[PDB]
Amino acid sequence: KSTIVDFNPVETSFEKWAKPGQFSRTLAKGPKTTTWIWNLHADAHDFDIQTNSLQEVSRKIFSAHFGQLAVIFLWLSGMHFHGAYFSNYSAWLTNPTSTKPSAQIVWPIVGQEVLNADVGGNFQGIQITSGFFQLWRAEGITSEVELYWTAVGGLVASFLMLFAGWFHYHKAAPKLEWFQNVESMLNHHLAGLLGLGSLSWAGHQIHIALPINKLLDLGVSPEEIPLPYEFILNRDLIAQLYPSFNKGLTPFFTLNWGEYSDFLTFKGGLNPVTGGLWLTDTAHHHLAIAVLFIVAGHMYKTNWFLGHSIKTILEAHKGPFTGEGHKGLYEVLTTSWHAQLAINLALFGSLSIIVAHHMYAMPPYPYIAIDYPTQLSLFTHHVWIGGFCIVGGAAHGAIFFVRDYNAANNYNNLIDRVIRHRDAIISHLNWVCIFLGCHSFGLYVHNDTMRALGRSQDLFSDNAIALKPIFAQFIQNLHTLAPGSTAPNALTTVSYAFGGDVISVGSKIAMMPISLGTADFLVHHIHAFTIHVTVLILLKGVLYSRNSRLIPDKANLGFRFPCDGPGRGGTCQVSAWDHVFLGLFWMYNSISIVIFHFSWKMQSDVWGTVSPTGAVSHITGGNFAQSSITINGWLRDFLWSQAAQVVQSYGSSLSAYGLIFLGAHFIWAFSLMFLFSGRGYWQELIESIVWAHNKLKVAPSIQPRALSITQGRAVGVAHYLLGGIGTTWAFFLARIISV
Amino acid sequence: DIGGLNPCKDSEVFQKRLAKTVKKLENRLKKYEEGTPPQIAIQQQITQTKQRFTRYADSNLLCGNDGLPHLITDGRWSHGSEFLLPSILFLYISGWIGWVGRKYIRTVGQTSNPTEKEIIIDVPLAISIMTSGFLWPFAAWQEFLSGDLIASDETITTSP
Amino acid sequence: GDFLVHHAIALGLHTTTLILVKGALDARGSKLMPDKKDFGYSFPCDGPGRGGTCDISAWDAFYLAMFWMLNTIGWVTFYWHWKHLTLWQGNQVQFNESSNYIMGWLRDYLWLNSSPLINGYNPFGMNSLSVWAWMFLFGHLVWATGFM
Amino acid sequence: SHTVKIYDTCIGCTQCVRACPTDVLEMVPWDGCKAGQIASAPRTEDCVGCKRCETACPTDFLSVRVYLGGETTRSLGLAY
Amino acid sequence: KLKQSDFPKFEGSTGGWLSAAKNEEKYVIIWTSKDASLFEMPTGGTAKMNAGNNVAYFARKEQCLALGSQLRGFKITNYKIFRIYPPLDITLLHPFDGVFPEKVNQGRSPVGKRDASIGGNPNPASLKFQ
Amino acid sequence: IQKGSTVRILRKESYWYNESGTVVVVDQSKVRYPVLVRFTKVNYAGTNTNNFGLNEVEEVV
Amino acid sequence: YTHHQYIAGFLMVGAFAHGAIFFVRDYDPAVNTRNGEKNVLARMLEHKEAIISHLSWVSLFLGFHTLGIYVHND
Ligand code: CLA
Ligand code: CLA
Ligand code: CLA
Ligand code: CLA
Ligand SMILES: CC1=C(/C=C/C(C)=C/C=C/C(C)=C/C=C/C=C(C)/C=C/C=C(C)/C=C/C2=C(C)CCCC2(C)C)C(C)(C)CCC1
Ligand SMILES: CC1=C(/C=C/C(C)=C/C=C/C(C)=C/C=C/C=C(C)/C=C/C=C(C)/C=C/C2=C(C)CCCC2(C)C)C(C)(C)CCC1
Ligand SMILES: CC1=C(C/C=C(\C)CCC[C@H](C)CCC[C@H](C)CCCC(C)C)C(=O)c2ccccc2C1=O
Ligand code: SF4
Ligand code: SF4
Repeated sequence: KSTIVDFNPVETSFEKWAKPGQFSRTLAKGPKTTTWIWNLHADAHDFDIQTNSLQEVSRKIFSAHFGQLAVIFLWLSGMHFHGAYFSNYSAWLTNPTSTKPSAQIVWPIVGQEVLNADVGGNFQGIQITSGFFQLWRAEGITSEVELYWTAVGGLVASFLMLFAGWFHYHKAAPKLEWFQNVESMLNHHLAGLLGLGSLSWAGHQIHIALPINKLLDLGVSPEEIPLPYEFILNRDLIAQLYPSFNKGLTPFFTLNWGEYSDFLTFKGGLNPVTGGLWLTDTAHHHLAIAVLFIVAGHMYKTNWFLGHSIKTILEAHKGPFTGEGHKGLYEVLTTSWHAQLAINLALFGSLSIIVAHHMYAMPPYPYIAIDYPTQLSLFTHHVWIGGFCIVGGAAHGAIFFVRDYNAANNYNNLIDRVIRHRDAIISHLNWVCIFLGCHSFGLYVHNDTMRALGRSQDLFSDNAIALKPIFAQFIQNLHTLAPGSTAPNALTTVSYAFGGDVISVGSKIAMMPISLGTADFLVHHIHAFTIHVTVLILLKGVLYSRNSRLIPDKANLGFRFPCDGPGRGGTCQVSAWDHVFLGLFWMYNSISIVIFHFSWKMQSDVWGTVSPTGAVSHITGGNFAQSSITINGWLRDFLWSQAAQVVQSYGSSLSAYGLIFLGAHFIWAFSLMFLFSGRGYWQELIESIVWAHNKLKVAPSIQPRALSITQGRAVGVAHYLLGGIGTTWAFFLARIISV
Repeated sequence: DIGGLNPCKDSEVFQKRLAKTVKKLENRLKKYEEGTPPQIAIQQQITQTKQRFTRYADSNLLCGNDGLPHLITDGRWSHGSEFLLPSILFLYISGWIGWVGRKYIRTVGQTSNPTEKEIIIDVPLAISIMTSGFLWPFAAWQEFLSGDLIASDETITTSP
Repeated sequence: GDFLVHHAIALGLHTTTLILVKGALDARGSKLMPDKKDFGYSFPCDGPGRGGTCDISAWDAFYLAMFWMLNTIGWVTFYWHWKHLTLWQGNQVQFNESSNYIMGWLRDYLWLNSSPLINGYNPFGMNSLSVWAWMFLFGHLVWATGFM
Repeated sequence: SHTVKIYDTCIGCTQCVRACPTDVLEMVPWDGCKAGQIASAPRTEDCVGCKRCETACPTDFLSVRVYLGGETTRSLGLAY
Repeated sequence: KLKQSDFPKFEGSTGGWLSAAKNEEKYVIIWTSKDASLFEMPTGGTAKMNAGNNVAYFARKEQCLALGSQLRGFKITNYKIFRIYPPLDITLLHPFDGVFPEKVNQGRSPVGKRDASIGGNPNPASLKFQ
Repeated sequence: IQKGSTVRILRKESYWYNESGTVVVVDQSKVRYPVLVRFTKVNYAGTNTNNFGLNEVEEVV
Repeated sequence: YTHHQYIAGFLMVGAFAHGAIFFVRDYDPAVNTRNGEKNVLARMLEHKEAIISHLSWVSLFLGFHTLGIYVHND
């Protein structure tokens, strides 16, 4: 009878496994039409409509989190197992600059063995662009046995998380008060999870990754490198590489932290041997992060007369312009899972995009900057994940507004005041979007039409009307001057992208000053415009989710509904879901432009080879500066030019990329059937098909119905995203692996 | 011969294709070492390529000017193994599938909960019906004769 | 290749005919709307009721079949133009070999013959084909505004 | 303004009237059904065409039918 | 603070009526509440009722009726909606005969009633050029 | 026709036209559509029952 | 060739659209029916389900197999 958990709440039985749709009150009666099948999967994780108790929803969410973490652990275990058994990691360790990472071999069936490429190191397989080899090298993993043991540990951890989910749904489910301890949860997630994870990783780096990687960079082969445990039992194997361990932990406890400058450095730049960040800098960074997060975890009052109450902090932040201020926000975020999901997903996607930027900007792994496929894939993948997560955060904000928003509890607070002037916000955001689009894109079109008319001096180019990004160049200058002036204890700039020397590893450029000209001005304003339009769609969905001048009772129709009818001139897509659908489209557009800008700019003005005398030759040859300012330039010098490797991949080991290119084109075009058409035509065609089936006595008892309007839109957008992202995926991968 | 094509056994371009593929595979084989699994895999590829080309040559297959086997599907039994025999095989298999599906639909359509037995299959009855589809050509021309294959006017029609 | 593309043309013709004939016959009513004749040839819908009635009018059948007509005419004209480009250039073996698979079309017709068009104006100069490149981009833009 | 017609298949279940967002339909006495009531459309000038009325109709092919016609600031749902 | 004492304690929203409800028509909903309950405006956000007479103005009949439907959740039933033309031309709209349209009242005549089902509608070809 | 009888729907604008249903109750009052028929197949609106006139239903033998 | 083929497609779609318009607004079942029996045009609305079902079957057949052969070659 614990005060935090309920014991044996749900019986572990297979009876409900044999009753599909048991969770829903409407679906439990059984299918009558094929719409029931689709409704079954669309409501599976909508725990809000399955129970009327916040406690049950919270417990379901907790167990679902455990299942998701078990799935993630299984995926990581699979990655490590493939590295251990079906990879050339050992060969890549001895030749990182000449062996391509491969960790998946393809069975010899139907002639598909051509996919096993010549990745080097007496190996055949698919080249890997996830950068696991570089990460494992940075971890100090020098043998495939360690990868096997990490895979075994991942399997054990996945089983543990599965057992935890089962235990906390069926044997000991926490109570609502336990879930609502946001102060305790924040304290623990900030100190324990974040800070202690940073501290543990700093310890691992210092004791395992720092010596092993230093020996690897010194040229010591992985076979004669001591086993990682020997660096702990023997204080002399690590005190030779870093002659500060001879003093032990006495400098730490005597506040003489200057003695540890051997392995806790602040250098900046990149390791000249590997092209990645100095691992001493990384260990010092993780140590500082650990201390900062542990300190930050002692902020909120949990069980003693010590710390802050988030309710008292929010309620004190009022103002003349904001009425009641943040009063009621604590009740909103402690009684609505959707609001928490909105905030967490938005910040999580933004964090993913920031991670993507800082990855290539400052390569943190050895021999990852010179693996161009890995860098391109990591950036594009993380930016895509960030965009998807941001759209999801907007969607769940809209869901909270529709479902969990209480008008009485939010009288004259920030949420109320935002809804009260939603018109002004949306109208000014509309004006900003029109201004930004007009300018950015019409400058592009003006360049295109001036070039087409033979007026080269009328373009918005560097040798013409020039739009120099002076503000960004000022920041670039400030960073390259930071070491010794504003960061006096730095030896080198944080990233060579801001300026400095060309860093090359094995005649391949790792990082180099990224010059910003009029071409970068236009593409940056294109980014701003696309982001603003996506924000416009999502914010219009969130703010007008409850009511509008069209439908004053839109909240009574729910978050997900197709329309209110053909009246009022037509009320299609007025939902808030139909705004997360359009916003998904515009996020695809924005992220596609972002990754295109990254790919072309890097290939044209960063990546390449360096001659022995110091001459820099890039992959494309600097065509970004003069040919990325017109749409015809993007079509020809980027799309047409770099699509050569994809279309000429047939018969080679990259033929799978051409096949996926074609299939993604097919899927993207397939999406337009659902996006352009309507439900009535398909229902009436199914009518004649059903007539034929009845004529042959083969009409199913479950009456076949065309997909609902909302499901038609969902299928269309899912296929559109899959096709477009897969086309860009195949194009990028084939292009950056070939060259 | 038929349509201006020639047998692949006497098509020079066919042998040129075989030689070029084998040469590419051997050049790939040259860059690996000893009896290592990559060399074994490439050698197996070479052997399979040679076997496939030899089988296509000795298969009554007509090759065009590009040295690729062309299919003669006008209906003549001479090239009957290209389309006609696979056509019969597919017709048998697909008729089996359709017959067992229709029989299952009509069988569980006379129970208390026909819709339940469509998402949750009666595996015993399903297995009973599925292995009975080998007589689908005979069953179809024994149910059509009895009038049990086609509905007449209980089928629904739209307004016009 | 001619065989396969003729079957593609037949598929396009049959699907366009299916859409148009279905719209014509179902114009006076169906099960979802047994009084469609009372609403005229062109009306938006019958509402979200009865499961949803988007694009239920006969005009919507024309609207959907226009896409299929454009696709079928595109297939026909692609086939004709590629066949005649290979015939005029002399490399009829290029069509006879690469026309049997989709990537052959994408690489040897579109990607191959689009090179002169896109270089109608470059950062170095322009040709009398510059107007055609501008019209190319204009058509892409109007296509995507239609997508809007 | 749109046109709304009521047909004698009406069973007087009132679901159309309580679904109208603009107070167009009302229940009036009748002798053609068990409930003794039939829907009426005396305020079609306020009809917006949202067709919520016939989404709540349980009869087989509807007893209330909305025929969209000429548009008005009331029928277009214009707050401006 | 506010023009009239019977107005709900609303802080004003940029979602209210526009120049249309000054030269074409405006709609006013009146009701009496026992408690100063906090309710959501059909236009903007949260407003506070008056413990007594309450009067609200809107640009559409649908907005007033949505507010009235919300009022039913507060056990408020006596709400009445009027239409005001550009001058003070008041016309009672929603409780037209004092009884809600969902309840049958004597004195109502059927409007728009056809004495046949849908299938009895005339063929459009016979309704050409009239 | 009576309760439990099987009838064929003759109404053309019906989701169950030409189909067979089960009569739930035939009203003896002066209503226009007294016959209430229940069907196994739900219509597009989800309902599985409807009131029919005496001349719109034909009893199955 | 391109101009005339595009014009041809437009004209065919217009022919079918105007056939649909004739069905909606000009077709009279009474004129095309004599004592219950229906004439050659009115009978097209009786087996309309058969026509649409077989058009759908032909379209699915051709699409499935043309795409299958093309993707097999790919
Ligand atoms: C220092 C203590 C501590 C630590 C380390 C964590 C760590 C975590 N919590 Mg958690 N939590 C804590 C205290 C702590 N919590 C307290 C005190 C409360 C009550 C307010 C909660 C309430 C809570 C909820 C409601 C949820 C979490 C979730 C999570 C996970 C977030 C997912 C993630 O970042 O993946 C990082 C993943 C890893 C690093 C994998 C290794 C982590 C393992 C499992 C150690 C977990 C520590 C655990 C608390 C020890 C208990 C053991 C048990 C025998 C008592 C993460 C594993 C979320 C989640 O995913 O649910 C499962 C979630 O929904 N926590
Ligand atoms: C932490 C992440 C997270 C979580 C927990 C949720 C959770 C939820 N979301 Mg949500 N969402 C997210 C991210 C997330 N979402 C993101 C990133 C987006 C933007 C795209 C959305 C957009 C979104 C919408 C628009 C809606 C939800 C809804 C929901 C709720 C019901 C979900 C359900 O039943 O789906 C069950 C799961 C499925 C139906 C799976 C569908 C399969 C997907 C679409 C395809 C995946 C393809 C995959 C990549 C493989 C393709 C490869 C190919 C080759 C085969 C639930 C509370 C719905 C709701 O009603 O909320 C109350 C709703 O309407 N969400
Ligand atoms: C190439 C196709 C295309 C184009 C041009 C646009 C353009 C636009 N969309 Mg988008 N959209 C598209 C496809 C496209 N969309 C697709 C496929 C979808 C489906 C998901 C959407 C969905 C969508 C939504 C949901 C939203 C937009 C919005 C916008 C507008 C953003 C404001 C802006 O930049 O206006 C400026 C106009 C342009 C940049 C277009 C070109 C104008 C030129 C360059 C300058 C002026 C030329 C001059 C006037 C010509 C005069 C001569 C002439 C008279 C002969 C803009 C009109 C948002 C909106 O309403 O606006 C705020 C919005 O909310 N779109
Ligand atoms: C000689 C042939 C012919 C004739 C006499 C008619 C006559 C008629 N048709 Mg018809 N039609 C035709 C061919 C023909 N059509 C073809 C070929 C098609 C297939 C595309 C159609 C499709 C069609 C439909 C779908 C409909 C009609 C309708 C009508 C009737 C009203 C027309 C109307 O309102 O126009 C209105 C005229 C316009 C809206 C102008 C549209 C102009 C288009 C958009 C092109 C202009 C853009 C231009 C190319 C700019 C270039 C851009 C630049 C940048 C390059 C009328 C009886 C309508 C009706 O109600 O019938 C009873 C109806 O719904 N027709
Ligand atoms: C990779 C991976 C994995 C593994 C992992 C691991 C292996 C981990 C480890 C971890 C660890 C191994 C951790 C540790 C930690 C520790 C700690 C965190 C400690 C701390 C301590 C402290 C904090 C103390 C303090 C103090 C006191 C209290 C008193 C005296 C003074 C002083 C200050 C010292 C797995 C398989 C799962 C899955 C896959 C991935
Ligand atoms: C082979 C040969 C021959 C023959 C040929 C032929 C016989 C052809 C035919 C052809 C044909 C035979 C064609 C046809 C076509 C058709 C079409 C193209 C149609 C269309 C239709 C439509 C469009 C319809 C419309 C409508 C509707 C929808 C309904 C209402 C009415 C109307 C009519 C309006 C000869 C001996 C001479 C010589 C050479 C060889
Ligand atoms: C075709 C179509 C239908 C009909 C589509 C249906 C009935 C879907 C049928 C799906 C089948 C029955 C199952 C899926 C079969 C696939 C082969 C499985 C997916 C492939 C896997 C690899 C995932 C609609 O209902 C619709 C509704 C609204 C707008 C547009 C449309 C629309 O375009
Ligand atoms: S069906 Fe399509 S069009 Fe008709 S109302 Fe619903 S959404 Fe608007
Ligand atoms: S449309 Fe249907 S619902 Fe909207 S008002 Fe007119 S009748 Fe009432």
